[PDB]
Amino acid sequence: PQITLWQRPLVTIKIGGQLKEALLDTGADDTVLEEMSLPGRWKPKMIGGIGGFIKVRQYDQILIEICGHKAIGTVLVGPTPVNVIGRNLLTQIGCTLNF
Amino acid sequence: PQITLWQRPLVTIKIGGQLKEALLDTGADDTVLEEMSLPGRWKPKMIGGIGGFIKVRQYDQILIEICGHKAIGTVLVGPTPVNVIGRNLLTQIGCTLNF
Ligand SMILES: Nc1ccc(S(=O)(=O)N(Cc2ccccc2)[C@H]2CNC[C@@H]2N(Cc2ccccc2)S(=O)(=O)c2ccc(N)cc2)cc1
Ligand SMILES: [Cl-]
Repeated sequence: PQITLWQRPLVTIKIGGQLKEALLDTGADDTVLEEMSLPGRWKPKMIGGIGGFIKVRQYDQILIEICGHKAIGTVLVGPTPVNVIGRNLLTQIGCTLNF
Repeated sequence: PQITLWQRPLVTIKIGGQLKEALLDTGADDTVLEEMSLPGRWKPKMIGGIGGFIKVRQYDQILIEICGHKAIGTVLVGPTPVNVIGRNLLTQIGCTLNF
């Protein structure tokens, strides 16, 4: 698909058996989602932007489906105001910026 | 161009006759640049980042070149972690996401 930026590029994802909406975000180094349970080990991390930093839990090697694409990656889980798909997983689906 | 996401999509921009590095950010609705001088009057704007909402200065109809492409639009100025080119100007340069 070619996705326009007239509007936020929102997509549906499946993770931990759950369907969530998330923003395809080239400015995000990492994928970050609102509070949820994920299997496996995790470690704490801090991520920041305008407004400051939040604490998240870093889960590695998590399977996600994004637009029919199956991908594997790191997911940060915490009190974020917006679910985003970051570069770590956009690369895995072959996503590029084009102009 | 076609820009992959293994590394941050940083490009060169020109504004006020100066070259700066900025991040192409499909998660940012709006372009926000580091503190700088711009002509004209500005208006208040609130923008929401991961740590919360902050006040920034809004300048409209500003000339800005992004990776060689000419744009004229709204440029926000404030304590952003990095210069980000948001959807308002990525649309102007004809940028899309593709996979
Ligand atoms: N590692 C890492 C660091 C930060 C984040 S993020 O701040 O949540 N995040 C997602 C987001 C926030 C708010 C609204 C919509 C999307 C970043 C990335 N896309 C926009 C946002 N930001 C730009 C950024 C932040 C840190 C490093 C490099 C760039 S931001 O400063 O919150 C921001 C928000 C809105 C606008 N107009 C401009 C900027 C995610 C992963
Ligand atoms: Cl590639």
